[PDB]
Amino acid sequence: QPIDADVTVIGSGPGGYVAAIKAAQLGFKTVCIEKNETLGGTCLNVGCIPSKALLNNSHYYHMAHGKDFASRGIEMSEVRLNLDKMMEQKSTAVKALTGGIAHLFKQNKVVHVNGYGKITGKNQVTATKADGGTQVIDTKNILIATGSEVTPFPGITIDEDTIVSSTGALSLKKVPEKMVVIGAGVIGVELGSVWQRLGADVTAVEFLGHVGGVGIDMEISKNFQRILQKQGFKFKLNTKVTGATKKSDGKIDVSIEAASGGKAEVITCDVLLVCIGRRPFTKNLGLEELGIELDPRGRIPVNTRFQTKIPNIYAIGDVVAGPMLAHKAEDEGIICVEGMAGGAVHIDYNCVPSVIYTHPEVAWVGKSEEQLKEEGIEYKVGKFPFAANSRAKTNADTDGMVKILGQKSTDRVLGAHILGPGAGEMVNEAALALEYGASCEDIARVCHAHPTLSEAFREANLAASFGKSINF
Amino acid sequence: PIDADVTVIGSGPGGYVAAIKAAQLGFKTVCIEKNETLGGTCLNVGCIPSKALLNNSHYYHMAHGKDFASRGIEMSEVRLNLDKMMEQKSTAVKALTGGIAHLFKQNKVVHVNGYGKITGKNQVTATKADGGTQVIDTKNILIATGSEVTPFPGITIDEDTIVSSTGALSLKKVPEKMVVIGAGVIGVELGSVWQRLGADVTAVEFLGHVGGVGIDMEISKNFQRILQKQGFKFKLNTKVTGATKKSDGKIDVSIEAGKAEVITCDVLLVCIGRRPFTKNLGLEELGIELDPRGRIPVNTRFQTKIPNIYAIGDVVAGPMLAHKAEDEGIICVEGMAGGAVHIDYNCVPSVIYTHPEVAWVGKSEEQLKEEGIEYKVGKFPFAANSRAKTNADTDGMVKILGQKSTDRVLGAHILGPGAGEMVNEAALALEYGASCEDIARVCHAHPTLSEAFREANLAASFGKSINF
Amino acid sequence: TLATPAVRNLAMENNIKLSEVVGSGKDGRILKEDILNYLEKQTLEHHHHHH
Ligand SMILES: Cc1cc2nc3c(=O)[nH]c(=O)nc-3n(C[C@H](O)[C@H](O)[C@H](O)COP(=O)(O)OP(=O)(O)OC[C@H]3O[C@@H](n4cnc5c(N)ncnc54)[C@H](O)[C@@H]3O)c2cc1C
Ligand SMILES: Cc1cc2nc3c(=O)[nH]c(=O)nc-3n(C[C@H](O)[C@H](O)[C@H](O)COP(=O)(O)OP(=O)(O)OC[C@H]3O[C@@H](n4cnc5c(N)ncnc54)[C@H](O)[C@@H]3O)c2cc1C
Repeated sequence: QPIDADVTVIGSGPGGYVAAIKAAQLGFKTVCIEKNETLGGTCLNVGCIPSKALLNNSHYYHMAHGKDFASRGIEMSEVRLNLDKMMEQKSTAVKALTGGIAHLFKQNKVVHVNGYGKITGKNQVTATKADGGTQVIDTKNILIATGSEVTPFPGITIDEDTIVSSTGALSLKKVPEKMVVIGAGVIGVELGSVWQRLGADVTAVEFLGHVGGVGIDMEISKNFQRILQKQGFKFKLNTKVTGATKKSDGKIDVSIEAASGGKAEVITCDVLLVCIGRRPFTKNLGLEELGIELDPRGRIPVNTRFQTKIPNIYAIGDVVAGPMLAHKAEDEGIICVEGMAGGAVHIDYNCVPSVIYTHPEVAWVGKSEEQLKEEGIEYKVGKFPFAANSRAKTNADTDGMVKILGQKSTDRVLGAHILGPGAGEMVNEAALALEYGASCEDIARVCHAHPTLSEAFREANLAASFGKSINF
Repeated sequence: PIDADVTVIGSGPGGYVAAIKAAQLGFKTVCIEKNETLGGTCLNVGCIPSKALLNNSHYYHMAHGKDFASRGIEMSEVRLNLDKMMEQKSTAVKALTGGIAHLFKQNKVVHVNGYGKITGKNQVTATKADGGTQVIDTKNILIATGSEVTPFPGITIDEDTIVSSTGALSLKKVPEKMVVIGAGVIGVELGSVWQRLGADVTAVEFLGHVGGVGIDMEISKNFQRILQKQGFKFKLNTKVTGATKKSDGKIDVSIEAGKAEVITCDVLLVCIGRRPFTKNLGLEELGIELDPRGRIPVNTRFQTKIPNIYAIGDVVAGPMLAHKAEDEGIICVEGMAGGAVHIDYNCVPSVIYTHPEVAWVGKSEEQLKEEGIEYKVGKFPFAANSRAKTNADTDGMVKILGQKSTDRVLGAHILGPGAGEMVNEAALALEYGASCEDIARVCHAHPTLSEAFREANLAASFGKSINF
Repeated sequence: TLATPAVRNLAMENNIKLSEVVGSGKDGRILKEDILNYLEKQTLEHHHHHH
């Protein structure tokens, strides 16, 4: 039953499924191969979607259970959590979106092959189903989008029961009394905050000195961390984890110590979440036999068109270099496939935004103060606090600020950093400004609707440009 | 016995911002306010208290209804304490008005509390509430006297049962039945609020669509449909003959296309519109002619017939919005200082803060037809947006209108979640004369609502979205 | 010919014709840095070889 094809996409994560849909829309005969029961990859099944759902639901639970609603005159007798139901709402979103991808595949005439894909030749891919049922695909182009997997922590073994990765953390059957998070990056903070809201006593342990992962702005990170602690989220930074052992009561002894040395102690938890990162997944894909070697971090090396060492074999997304983010993978899948149609292929990772969907939210795009200092770029700074923003105040949601970084003399926006309400959505306005090479003054002169959170974005740019804003 | 370089009359979004900017640019600045608190219509009886109640009532609706239950947030009883809700509204308003005072201080703006009249081309006189006047000699005058509630011919507002905005914003109890006159932006917002709190709500509207002027009809239509499923009822293409206060306390309302009919309500809101407020200002006494509606005519620098006396905000032609007023104030004073002055109202966004929200900037479809422009249409539904879908909040769509020839973006229209914030990205794109294709190629964070906007532009440009 | 209000003001403020400045931004947009580059090449010019 062999199949001929112009483009064969291995993996249906954000990178694969978007590249597949697009390849079909451009006229390519397109096959997409996926090993798991559903399409959509890490983002839709065990990543972005379920975490964002739990972040939403747990936030509302916090508002209800707390003082927020009562200050608003919404008096509720006795607020209780129904964790199963909450998890149901999360699964529903995942089901609908994963199913939606099958639908889009069908609508665009993308051929969906269910099985483990292995590149069995420069112009051939073979999918092996569970039952050993094989399926061969002869193709002009191969697009590798095989994604990423949990990076294991040496010594500690994940069982998705009481020692969990992000995957187990998203499906706990009950709120842990006490929970430790190994790693205070974007994902650890989000999942940590979720359970903390639901009643968990939570501590994140991080080897570096700041929360939020690489590229986050020091001042933004520090203010963020501070606010999280006020909420009850606990952090031990510049701290190393040496191991963990399962006690006889079921609880878990985690042993730590300063990253520099000593101060050895022991913290105990009911659930241990290992969240130190993710790494490229290329297992049994057949790169070895092809002579395509990896870089020292497991990533498939590619040129500016996303071509590997072998000109008709392409790679995109988490499995290659750059920010391991879903919108990054999608963009790459699009421009790569455009390239196969003779298009131009250009992406700049400095224009890729990041978001943390906690509350407050954190979002940024472009360059941080630290990245500017170490490149020897001369810059000015404008800041506006959400405390003086009308829609934020009116909602009594006033934590945080917008910080704009401009080139000292060209007024060129270099980076925009948001901590506070609506940051995730707001950073997209900043992204657009970067694409056009906006100057701080430019954004300051654009009429913004009032009252909106976005005015804080406007004001911050006004302060960077003119030295002064209006409402602060 | 006091004088200045610039005297702004009125502390509205228009005047206060113009005041602060005037000061910052090196001008000895004075600002005059008849009312007890600063802020104008927006802060005291406008944007701020309505947004406050829209927030609190939206939350109430989620707690009281099916929403929180579906998320595994369970409650014994949900009771409204309307005094506390009103209190929260007030705290927001006190805080914001106080902030403006602190801002005048910080910028060395001189605040004068009194009803001001223009007595001489270079003199303004402010008569306090106790007679004791105060006079200002000034090189420049800026009129930002804003606007007032436009009365309904033969209906008598007593802010009791027949309330205007102000009244509707401070009701003491939830009305069992409420009738709104005018299904415009404000009218729908205040109706929704009380509709959420319990009220049986009905809006009656002369025109044949909810949303006021300039809203895209497809959007207006889906919006109305959606409000109706919430329980908000409409009588469109309907005239209000007049209102009759009855004896048992209720109020009969006379309505008709011409097919007469009468509806009874416990509270009646008169939200037919607003108009420039210019009473006892000294314009007739100075030779300044108005237009039929009552606005102060100005040129592209906002100056009246008298080249050192300017006007801005609601008291002028253009959309009666706070940010329109604020912008005008700024570019006006910049112009006093020898700077350039231009504002295209086609680039002023509009927002309705119901749920779902509605927001738009640029041209509706009708506008593009009525101007004979060749254009394309890209849409994208929030049902296929990951963020919307994950929050189970899927009503509405994004509509982009692009130019058939140049693929340039001409209008953006948003119905659904985050529309208010989202339109500001649309605004920024118009400023740069972005093509739909350019927007589609801007990396947007996933998962965000803003991706519907990205996709709608993709569809307008290429013919197809990815996710729909 | 593309240039924002702020860029147009800078040019006009320094008496620069927009036609004699090639942009470096998107689709040849003229950025502030272009006005500033021009203003700077205009001073160094008095020291370039000629006759
Ligand atoms: C908890 C969590 C939260 C996250 N939140 C966000 C967020 O909010 N925003 C954001 O931008 N990113 C988020 N991410 C990161 C995001 O999920 C990844 O960047 C994204 O999934 C990358 O997509 P991809 O297509 O490159 O690879 P993947 O999504 O990992 O897809 C790879 C797919 O390929 C399949 N596959 C691999 N090998 C084979 C093979 N040999 N044969 C057949 N199929 C194969 C896999 O089964 C998988 O389906 C989150 C991640 C996690 C874990
Ligand atoms: C219920 C409601 C909700 C609204 N919501 C929004 C919204 O969400 N978004 C939006 O953009 N707009 C909204 N608006 C409209 C907005 O309030 C106005 O467009 C805005 O107030 C215009 O400000 P302004 O400075 O031009 O005039 P105003 O805000 O009305 O201020 C004028 C001030 O000048 C003072 N004044 C007038 N004459 C004199 C005088 N002779 N001497 C001394 N002082 C004088 C008045 O007392 C007044 O305080 C809303 C309006 C209402 C009624």
